[PDB]
Amino acid sequence: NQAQELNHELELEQLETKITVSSVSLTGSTLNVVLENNGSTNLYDFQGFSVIVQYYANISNISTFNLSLYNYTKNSNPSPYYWTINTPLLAPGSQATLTIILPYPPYPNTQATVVIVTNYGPSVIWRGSL
Amino acid sequence: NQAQELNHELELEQLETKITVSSVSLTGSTLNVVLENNGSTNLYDFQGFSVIVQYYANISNISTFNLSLYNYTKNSNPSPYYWTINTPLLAPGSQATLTIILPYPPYPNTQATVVIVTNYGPSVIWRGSL
Amino acid sequence: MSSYSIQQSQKMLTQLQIDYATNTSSNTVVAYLHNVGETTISYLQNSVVYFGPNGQLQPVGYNSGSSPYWTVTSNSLQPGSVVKIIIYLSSPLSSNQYYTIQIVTPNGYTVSYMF
Amino acid sequence: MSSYSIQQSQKMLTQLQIDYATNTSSNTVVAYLHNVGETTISYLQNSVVYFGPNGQLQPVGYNSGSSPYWTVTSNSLQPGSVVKIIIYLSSPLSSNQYYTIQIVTPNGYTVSYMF
Repeated sequence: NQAQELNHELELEQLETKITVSSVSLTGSTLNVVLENNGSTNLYDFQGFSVIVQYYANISNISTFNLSLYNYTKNSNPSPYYWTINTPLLAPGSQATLTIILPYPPYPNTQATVVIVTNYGPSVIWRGSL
Repeated sequence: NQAQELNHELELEQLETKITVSSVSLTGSTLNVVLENNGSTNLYDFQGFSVIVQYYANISNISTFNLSLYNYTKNSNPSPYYWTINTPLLAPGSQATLTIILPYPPYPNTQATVVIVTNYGPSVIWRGSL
Repeated sequence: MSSYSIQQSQKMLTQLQIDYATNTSSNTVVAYLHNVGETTISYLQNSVVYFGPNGQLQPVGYNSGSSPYWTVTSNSLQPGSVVKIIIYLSSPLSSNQYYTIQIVTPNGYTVSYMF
Repeated sequence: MSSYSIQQSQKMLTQLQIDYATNTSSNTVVAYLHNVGETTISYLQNSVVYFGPNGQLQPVGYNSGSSPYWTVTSNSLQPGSVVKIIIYLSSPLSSNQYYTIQIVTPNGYTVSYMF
């Protein structure tokens, strides 16, 4: 059966997919997350990823909760609410830099949560200070 | 809708269910697992549970791998390959003693795995020495 | 003597998931619903949504205009896409209780997120 | 700076699961398949079963009489029941490798267990 074989393949890829955050670094409104592929699947369908960031924006010197979803773009100079990555395919064992364009600079030394979801389902959450 | 409501409730009961093994004690072929209900559901459908034990049986003084599924009985003195529990309903925060009647006494100081699955899905595995 | 609840050896296919959910104020809740399966899910307006403190979830009505109600950014969800669910609450959330949102698509697929 | 993979906030309804699976000899594998839903699952002989070392699962034929093949203690599975699947292997398992069994019911419902 075809739905059986599709679900078989898909679940194996979910089992085989894994990503972690090596580091996070901020410059202005630009958030650069170094992501490593600790699975055995290739990752390249970035239009099927999710990137969600909850952080505290500096708005006229007021620390202001912000929660937004960021859309992927091939464009190397992305607009606010967009993200991109400096590789066309992230192979097992490799790392890449995922660049997220925040709408406002983070308020200094505030907590933030970055959620990165592969197109297969498996994800990673990073919590820390910006 | 019908499936929508059934699935809504079932998934809530799965989220709400959790059990742990507080302790394990052996006497002869009798395996006593002190089980604690750390969830927010009552547990009482003990026939919908699963009990699986992997251990090393003493069969004529030979240590012999054994994997078996055990059947529930309300009978307080159960037969081999059956299990029972000293409570009719296990409320959150309570503990009860689950008794498994192994078909052979464990070979001394051999490792074992005990799998206990609630009727809703969530389970606990205990690994240790008998 | 080592014991562990559930097991990360036991897994099933995920076709749908809430990537993240949290309150964005005292009275508003946001969830990101991600179709990681392979078929488009249609008529999400006929989903059923429940939300509440852990163990006390209440049903939430679609797009009523008066709390408690929820909205969705699109009425269908294609493979790999995300939609945004918003719940408008009548009473404010507490900083101590944990809350669960649960979504049941018309096809019955049931997902939850806790925060 | 804390990073972790997947969420224990993120959950979905389970209607079917492998309670436990392991090898019972060098060339036989046992899995306990548990229906925690409210629907009967029928024609399990039409399931598709895969098994192998991690990342190299191979298909397994139903009750063919010649390894590798699998059997099930019943062709149907009622709510709350467990059936036992056995896989008869042609080549012996290695003591230093991890194996996955995966079962896909005719309805497409997909579960796995790793040991």
